[PDB]
Amino acid sequence: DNSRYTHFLTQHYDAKPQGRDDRYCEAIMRRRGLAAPCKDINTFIHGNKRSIKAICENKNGNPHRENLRISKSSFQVTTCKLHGGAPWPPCQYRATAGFRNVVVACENGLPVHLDQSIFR
Repeated sequence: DNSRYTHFLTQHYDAKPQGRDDRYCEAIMRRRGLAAPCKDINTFIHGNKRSIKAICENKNGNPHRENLRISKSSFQVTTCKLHGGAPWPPCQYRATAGFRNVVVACENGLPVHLDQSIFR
């Protein structure tokens, strides 16, 4: 039942952004249904779905600490940090774009969970 891989996709994947700023985060967080109530922190990965799917293999992946997997290649990622202590909307965010490895959990060769803690 790959409905957790799709869920991952929805939360932590945006192929080809363009904008990667406040305006971006503030919009995408709402569109992906994470802005009611507002998620304190969330990161999106950009580029190939292939590259991310390949973290579960040894093609682009290693085993990480406690039954996780870390990418070999670094990814173009954008971290949306919620501004203010407001649990409910408006959700205003500060974007943090970067290039770095990603750590996920794979089930049936598909990533389902993204270790958010590594960002902040």
